[PDB]
Amino acid sequence: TVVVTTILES
Amino acid sequence: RDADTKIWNGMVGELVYGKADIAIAPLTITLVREEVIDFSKPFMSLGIS
Amino acid sequence: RDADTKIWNGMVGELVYGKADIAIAPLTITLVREEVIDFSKPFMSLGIS
Ligand SMILES: NS(=O)(=O)c1cc2c(cc1Cl)N[C@H]([C@H]1C[C@H]3C=C[C@@H]1C3)NS2(=O)=O
Repeated sequence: TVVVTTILES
Repeated sequence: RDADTKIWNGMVGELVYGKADIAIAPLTITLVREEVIDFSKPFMSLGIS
Repeated sequence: RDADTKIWNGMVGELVYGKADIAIAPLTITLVREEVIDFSKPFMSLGIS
């Protein structure tokens, strides 16, 4: 279980 | 990085503060980010157009 | 990598076996090279042509 942070950019 | 309070905010600030383990995201590699977190070799080549 | 003697030749071999402190050179960042030595971020971009 790894937390993958990301942003919503198309 | 904030000028007034010297704290990182954003996905990088989340990575420094331990909330997030990795950032597989469209994040540009720069010098100030490289000082505080470690990047892989870049996966996408982009430029001003 | 040499054929079954597992010896790096060339500039990479000079890095692995202690001959050279650094390789400021047109050396391609490849996976098999990455396992043995260290690469900085790519100073130039290219393609097989
Ligand atoms: N146009 S080019 O191939 O001469 C070229 C290619 C590249 C340059 C700079 C130039 Cl001038 N810098 C980048 C660098 C900026 C950050 C992202 C990748 C490294 C660190 N590498 S690259 O994308 O390989």
